[PDB]
Amino acid sequence: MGPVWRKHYITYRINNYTPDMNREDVDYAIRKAFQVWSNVTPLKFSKINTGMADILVVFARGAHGDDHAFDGKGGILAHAFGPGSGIGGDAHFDEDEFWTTHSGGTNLFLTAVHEIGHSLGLGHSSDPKAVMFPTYKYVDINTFRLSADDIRGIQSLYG
Ligand SMILES: [Ca+2]
Ligand SMILES: [Ca+2]
Ligand SMILES: [Ca+2]
Ligand SMILES: [Zn+2]
Ligand SMILES: [Zn+2]
Repeated sequence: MGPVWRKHYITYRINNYTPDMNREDVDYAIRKAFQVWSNVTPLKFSKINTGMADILVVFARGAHGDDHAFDGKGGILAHAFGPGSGIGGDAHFDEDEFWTTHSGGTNLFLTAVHEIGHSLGLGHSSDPKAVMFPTYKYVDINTFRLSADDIRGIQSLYG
C-alpha cells in the first residue's frame, strides 16, 4: 500500500457521460459512491466542472489512451489508478458495458464504489463480502454496506 492522498479535500470531475443512463443518475451514482468512503474517513469530495481534478471519471471503450485497453462487453468492467499526479486517481468505466441504476446491466454505483477504493489507494480483498473483492457481484440498495474489511482497509490508509 504505497500511495495515498496527503490532503483531506479531494476533487473529482466527470469527463464525459455514458449514454446508457440519465445524466442526473450518473451524477448521483458517482456522488453516492464517493459518500461511501467519506463516511468512514476524514476525506471530503467535491465535484468540479472545469480545471484539473484529482480524480477524473471517464467512460471509454477499447484502447483509450492509457496502455490498459478495455475488452468489449463483459470481462473487465472498469479500472482505476492509485493516488498520484496526472492519471493517478483516475477511474475509467468500460462504455461497452451497459451501465444502470438497478440490477439490470452493470450497476454504476456499485462499480464506482469499488473503483474509488482503488483511487484512494486500496488493492483487492480476499473477502467475498468486501466491495474490494476482485469480482463484481450485484447487491441491491437494501443489502449494500461497506464490509468491516473494507473499513479496516481504508482506515489503515486514512484514519
Ligand atoms: Ca488524477
Ligand atoms: Ca468489458
Ligand atoms: Ca454503454
Ligand atoms: Zn483506462
Ligand atoms: Zn478492482
